[PDB]
Amino acid sequence: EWLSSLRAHVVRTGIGRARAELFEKQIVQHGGQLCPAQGPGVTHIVVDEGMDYERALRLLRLPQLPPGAQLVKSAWLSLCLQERRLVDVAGFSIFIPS
Amino acid sequence: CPGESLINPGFKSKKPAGGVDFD
Amino acid sequence: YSGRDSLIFLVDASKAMFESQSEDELTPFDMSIQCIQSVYISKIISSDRDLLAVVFYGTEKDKNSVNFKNIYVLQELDNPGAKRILELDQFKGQQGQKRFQDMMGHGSDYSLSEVLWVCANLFSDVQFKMSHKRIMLFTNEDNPHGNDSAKASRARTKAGDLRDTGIFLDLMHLKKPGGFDISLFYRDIISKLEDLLRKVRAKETRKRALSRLKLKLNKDIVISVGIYNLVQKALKPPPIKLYRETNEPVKTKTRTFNTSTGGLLLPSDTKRSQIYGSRQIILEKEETEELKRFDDPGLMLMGFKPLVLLKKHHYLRPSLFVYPEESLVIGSSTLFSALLIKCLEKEVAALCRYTPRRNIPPYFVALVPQEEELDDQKIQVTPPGFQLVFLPFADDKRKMPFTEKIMATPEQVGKMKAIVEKLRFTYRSDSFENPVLQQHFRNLEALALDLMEPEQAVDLTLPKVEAMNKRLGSLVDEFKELVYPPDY
Amino acid sequence: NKAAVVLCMDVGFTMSNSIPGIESPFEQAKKVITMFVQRQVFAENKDEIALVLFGTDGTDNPLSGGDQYQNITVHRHLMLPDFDLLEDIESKIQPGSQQADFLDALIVSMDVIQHETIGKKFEKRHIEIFTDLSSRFSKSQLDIIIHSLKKCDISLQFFLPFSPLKGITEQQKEGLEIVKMVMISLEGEDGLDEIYSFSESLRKLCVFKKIERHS
DNA sequence: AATAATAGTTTTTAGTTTATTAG
DNA sequence: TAATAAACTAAAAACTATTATTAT
Repeated sequence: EWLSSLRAHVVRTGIGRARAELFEKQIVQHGGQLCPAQGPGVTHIVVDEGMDYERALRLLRLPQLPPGAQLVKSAWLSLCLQERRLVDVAGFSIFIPS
Repeated sequence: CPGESLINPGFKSKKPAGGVDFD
Repeated sequence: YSGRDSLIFLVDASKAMFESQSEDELTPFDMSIQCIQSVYISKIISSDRDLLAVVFYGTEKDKNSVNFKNIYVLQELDNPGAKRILELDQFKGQQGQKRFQDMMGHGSDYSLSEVLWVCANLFSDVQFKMSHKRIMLFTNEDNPHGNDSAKASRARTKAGDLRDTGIFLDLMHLKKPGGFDISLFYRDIISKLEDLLRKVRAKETRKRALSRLKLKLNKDIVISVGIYNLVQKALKPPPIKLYRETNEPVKTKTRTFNTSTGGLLLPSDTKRSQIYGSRQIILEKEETEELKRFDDPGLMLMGFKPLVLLKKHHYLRPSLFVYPEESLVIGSSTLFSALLIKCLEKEVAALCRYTPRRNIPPYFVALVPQEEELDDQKIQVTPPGFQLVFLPFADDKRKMPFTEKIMATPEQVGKMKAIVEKLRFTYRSDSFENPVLQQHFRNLEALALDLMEPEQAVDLTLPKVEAMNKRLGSLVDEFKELVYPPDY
Repeated sequence: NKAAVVLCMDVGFTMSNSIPGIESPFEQAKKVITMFVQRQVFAENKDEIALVLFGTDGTDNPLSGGDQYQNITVHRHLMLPDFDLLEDIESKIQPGSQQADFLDALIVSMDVIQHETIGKKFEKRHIEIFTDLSSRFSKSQLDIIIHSLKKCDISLQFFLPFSPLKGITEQQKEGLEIVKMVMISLEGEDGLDEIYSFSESLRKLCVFKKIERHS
């Protein structure tokens, strides 16, 4: 019950159907605020793991991600979920070359 | 040798269907 | 060894085939067009790997790469596709014929040396082994007259050269079928057109030969035979993947997902079990695979069992045709020539343990000597070899109640003997194709050109016996000496 | 549907072992019944099992028949088998201290099965002999059992330490005669086709042919 | 810098779902 | 109607393509 601090947004595509719906379910169960990755009010823009910042621009149809958010793997989040705690975002950020 | 399929020599020229016969 | 079959078809252009054959019937051009639809469909439904090219001669224009006069090609050596069928089928009838003639050529003379020239040069370009090669012709000339005897003689020399090369010539009557009006002097340079037309559908063939099986009759002697799968179903054309409008297949990331991580099941995280009572008995795919190991892939011969003692009540998988061979062990077919010569003690079946694949249990099989029924026309019927019937286990049985309840009166046997004797069938094996598969084919050709459906028919599996009953005589109803009708 | 089957097995000390080459009726009976039971519980047939023992010290059955029910001790009530009970049987079922009678356990079985016809409607029932006939037994109670089977018609399977036919001892001879009369009266030619052994049941399933898989 | 193991697309095959006859 | 044609996913081997790896 700790995703409330994450104004998160789990992607439907790429992020597996069952994996995705489980991630939004865990977010809403933990009190996590779900908000789109198209504008401000996002603490963490979480997107697919293998896709980079340019792919973030292309999939989101943007030149840049909306501000105020951080980009990180859902594997770290799942680890925190299983352990029922929260771990640092370092070592799991999705790769941002631009 | 005769009796071989024209499309695939070495395999037989099979006669088409004739249905069931009543004697 | 697989090989290939290169087939090329030539048509003159002299209005001798653009003509309607002085009849409302199909033109020689039109009947050749229907013949070529038949050939293209047959090639597609069969192994379509063979290449077919389209070349025409005796024409005003030239598009052959060599650009010799009166030669106009349309199609390269390609497997006949849908677009090929459409592009050749768009030129038929009077309107198609005239548009084709103005885009190809309305007719001119023939240069035989030039066409044999270009055919040799083109057939040089084949990049694969060629199991067969044939050229079929459909022309109305009885013998070469327009060309000088010099061209006829040099064409004869090149014809002998190509006949020695392996390629052969075929022709059919055009002026009048039957008798003899064509090839009076082509008799030297050397119905049935209906067979070239649409006669045979849903064709396929195999030129393979299944692997060498090793007879483990005992530890000392293991011999080499060639197994052969001779019977199996012909299958459904695969639903290969595609897209709504971009028309492009899909890959797969099919993998089972785990509630723990956003990742998938690891090969460890996935773990086998089974609910037996109060147990989730826990195993792995590895353990289940390791369980089924009994002995080596082959036939671990238990021993012969006199076929004079045999039964027909039991039935299993369709039989397998084993054949004598000498592949990797000598003296094999030396002793294989035996056991097919006597029907008093060498017809004896072989109760054998047979493992077909590595890591497979032994399966009970029995041997039948299938003597080469070499048909009188040489067509070796029931080829020389072995019919192998796989033998049952103690789970091929679901119990049945006894039905020996009645042995009826001789009046009924007499009347129904009269009924059934009026019908006997010569048992034509090829008499019924697959109506379901052929209907799927028809759906495919409906989606091919423009049809809602091109052919609306059954493969004759429908009961014609609604007319057989009167053929047999409606007496079947008056031979119901039965007081109460069963169907009420 | 209700295959009401019980276990009236013979246990002892000189019969829990035997001469080499002839497996003990006790151990062989245990292993063959466990093989058939494991097949059944992997098939999960609708059957409940009651276990009662003769040949062990004392008599712990619900009724001892005024000591006529020799060394009859009951263990399991009529219930669905599980793996813990079968492993308990395969572990602790041990050589008995004496030898006793079997028709006592059989009649206890018919009594409890007829009494426990509730819950699951009683249907076709199969029972199996477990006796090596090398003990000291009587041949008089055939009348009670014949009256019971002629009023119940229970299918029976015979077991023995031998599948030659001449190796039976004199007591084995008299036991064979009495059970032969019983099963020719019960099944007739089927009863002859139901004559088998513990060691035979080690390799034969046709001993339990009384149940069939109908289409 | 000479042969001699293997290799590697193609083709059935068969214990898994999949809908439709199933205590 | 709580099994069953019929399919249906995975799946070795088969018939070739080769291919190297000890052959000067």
